[PDB]
Amino acid sequence: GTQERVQNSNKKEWNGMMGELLSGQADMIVAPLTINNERAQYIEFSKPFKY
Amino acid sequence: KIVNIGAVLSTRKHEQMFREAVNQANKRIQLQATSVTHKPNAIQMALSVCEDLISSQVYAILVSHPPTPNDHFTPTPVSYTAGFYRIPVLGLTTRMSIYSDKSIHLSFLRTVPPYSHQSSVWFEMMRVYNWNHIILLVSDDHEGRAAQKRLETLLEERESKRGPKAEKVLQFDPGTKNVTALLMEARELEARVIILSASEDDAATVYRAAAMLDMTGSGYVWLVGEREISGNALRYAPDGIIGLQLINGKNESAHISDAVGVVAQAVHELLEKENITDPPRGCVGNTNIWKTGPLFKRVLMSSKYADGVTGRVEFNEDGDRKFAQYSIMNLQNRKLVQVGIYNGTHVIPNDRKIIWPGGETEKPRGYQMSTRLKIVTIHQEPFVYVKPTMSDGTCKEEFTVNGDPVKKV
Amino acid sequence: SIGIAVILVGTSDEVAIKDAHEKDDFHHLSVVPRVELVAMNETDPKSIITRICDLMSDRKIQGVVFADDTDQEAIAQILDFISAQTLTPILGIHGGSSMIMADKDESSMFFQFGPSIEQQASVMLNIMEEYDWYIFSIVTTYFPGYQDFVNKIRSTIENSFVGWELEEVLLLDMSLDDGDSKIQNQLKKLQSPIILLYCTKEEATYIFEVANSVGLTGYGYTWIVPSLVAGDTDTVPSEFPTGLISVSYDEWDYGLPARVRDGIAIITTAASDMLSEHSFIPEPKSSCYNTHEKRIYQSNMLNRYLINVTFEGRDLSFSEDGYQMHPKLVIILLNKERKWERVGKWKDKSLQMKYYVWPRMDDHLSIVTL
Ligand SMILES: *[C@@H]1O[C@H](CO)[C@@H](O)[C@H](O)[C@H]1NC(C)=O
Ligand SMILES: *[C@@H]1O[C@H](CO)[C@@H](O)[C@H](O)[C@H]1NC(C)=O
Ligand SMILES: *[C@@H]1O[C@H](CO)[C@@H](O)[C@H](O)[C@H]1NC(C)=O
Repeated sequence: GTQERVQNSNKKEWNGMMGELLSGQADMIVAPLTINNERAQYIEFSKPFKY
Repeated sequence: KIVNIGAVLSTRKHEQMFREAVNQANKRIQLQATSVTHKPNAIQMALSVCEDLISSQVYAILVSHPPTPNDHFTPTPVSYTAGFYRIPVLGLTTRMSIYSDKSIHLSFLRTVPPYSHQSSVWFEMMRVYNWNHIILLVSDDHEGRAAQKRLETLLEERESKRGPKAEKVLQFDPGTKNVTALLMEARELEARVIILSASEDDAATVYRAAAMLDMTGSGYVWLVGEREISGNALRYAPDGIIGLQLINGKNESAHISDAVGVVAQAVHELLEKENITDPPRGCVGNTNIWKTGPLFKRVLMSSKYADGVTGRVEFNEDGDRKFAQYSIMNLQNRKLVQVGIYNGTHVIPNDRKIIWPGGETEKPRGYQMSTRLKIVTIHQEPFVYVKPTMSDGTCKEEFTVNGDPVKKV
Repeated sequence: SIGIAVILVGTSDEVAIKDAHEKDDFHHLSVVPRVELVAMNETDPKSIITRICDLMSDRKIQGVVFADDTDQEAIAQILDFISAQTLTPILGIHGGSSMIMADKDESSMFFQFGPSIEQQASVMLNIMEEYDWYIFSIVTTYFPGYQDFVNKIRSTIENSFVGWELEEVLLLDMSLDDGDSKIQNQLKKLQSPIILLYCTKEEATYIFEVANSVGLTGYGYTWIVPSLVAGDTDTVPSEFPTGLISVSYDEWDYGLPARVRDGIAIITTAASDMLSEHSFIPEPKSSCYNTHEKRIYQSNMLNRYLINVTFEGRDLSFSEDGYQMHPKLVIILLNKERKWERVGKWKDKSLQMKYYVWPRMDDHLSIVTL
């Protein structure tokens, strides 16, 4: 999951499983998820569990 | 000199009332009264606008609601028509927020506030009862869109318990019949305080399906604007619903008088200014703008009427009412009541006691944490093995080198 | 046997138009459309309404075009409401009509030949292309449509590959008088060699006065604006720095009866595709007074076909806004004299100039390599 513009409008939404979390399909992402600025904008990350 | 003003109304009584009002304000630069009825077609009225303006060389025209309930267009033509010459127009009962715009209606200032701000007030009822979580339920339309814009700006105005933080907005579709789908997503969520703002006709469907949806019992809390209570909506509203009213609901003469007073207070400051060029009544002949158009509007934007029959009348940064008063009304056993009164930041409760749906007499927490959440997970090799089930439905249990059972959710 | 009204205001070769009315071949579809011209002066809206009422009531009108010659958009808006309270399509084919309103009714059926706002942003980026001005900065006039402009711009910049390096979008309006000082300050931070402007034919004069009052002159700059601050045959004060560039469409060689033929053809082919297959045809006994009771035949289908039409190879597919798919456009330039030389043609996402380099008004050197 990343971020991107859609429908040739000013809508920038989130494809992928991260986007799923954003919309209310589940409330925890337990999987090999990474960490970076964009994602850390609006999602809370646990302390890192594997380096 | 002598300046002329006009208005369009639907009662000869208020016509004579406006005539008396200008006769009285004459004590405060002579003013000439002109008035016209309305018609059951925008055609004749769109004719009447110049048919009377050219006759009068008006300097401002007053307008209110006709007997039409919706009347989404009855303040349309008369507005931009005068806009053709930058003729500042004043309205009374124009709530439908289209006219809120500056562009399409550069020639419009209203008396009451439009539904936007009566949504905006809910911030304080949230602040008092320490509520935090809200489901926003609006219809898909320009009106609802404006409601969203206003409320989102309001909540965002928190740059500093986090207070409130909205967690869903449902693009309810206008005019529909089947609803329950959205209501399902509503039920599954973790909150109870819902805020519904929609047509005065479809809240009936909403209440019907919701009572059928059983999401209207205890623990639930509602709020609405104005149109959601009256009409046949009242005939389907569950108890405990909280509603909001304006302090000057339908009182023509009141606003008429306040208006002629404030426009006198304006013209007295007008006529003592330089370069005052009369807007010509030659809409047929002339085709340009009396600079005393936007000039008139720029000068209007500074007045502060002392006190009217509706108290202090002040205008916002966009040309609409500022600081009105509201009655925090309620529904109690199919008997509407009053409970509180809002003005400014003052939110005064009163004698009678509030009730909440289901008969509870507490201020419920608005939300209880769930305990059955969902989980997402990708298919990645050493972290998440994916394997088909056994024929029995489960999958076969194995052992590691240590021989232990391997968990296989 | 449909009726089609064609009105004019101002001076025009009326006889040539009435002649070019019979320019095409309408042989293979039963329409037999009637025509009726009318001239008039520029008196008032009431004249307009009275006239359109008389026409629609008289000749069983089922579609109207309109042209003019001034710089007034309010009239356009008026016609919009007309198409609102009147279920017939209207085509603002030329003149001050074709100026673009902010929006339309969800029910009105009015259209106008001209570029969108997005079309203009797109083509001016395509012109930022050929000549490699890769850095710019933009400024606006607080006409409310500007938000769409800047947003479309940015959301076309962020994606692509080429090195778009924009800088410091600025927003100014001294609508409150005597804020001009603020203007003269806020414009001092425009370091880019290319500036972009969305303004009004009125303000731009003063704006350029203040611009030269800061130093932005034809020595090392170049400006771009959309048609909405220009008039081809029209003239402009001297405050416009020479060499200004902008964009319009092919008025200079299309603003003529052929547009009228285009409109008649499009209404005809719509009437043929939609009403024949559906075998019905909405033909109101067209009142103008007492029309609130006439909406019994909701249009609801002319739109459902008024957008997918063609003729003479030229595609006229219409987008929901009120613009077309793609009209032929032109790019023009301020010359030494106050004249707009036709510089570049444009069509079908393709740009075509008449140069390989920008004539300029010394530290600018050729350089060879291998
Ligand atoms: C709405 O649709 C659902 C199925 O989607 C159906 O079970 C229900 O009876 C319908 N109710 C109404 C009021 O349309
Ligand atoms: C309107 O309000 C005034 C005072 O605010 C009062 O005298 C008058 O009776 C009211 N009329 C109606 C119809 O509410
Ligand atoms: C337009 O019409 C043509 C021919 O009638 C048809 O092939 C095409 O699919 C239509 N397109 C739309 C979008 O209606």
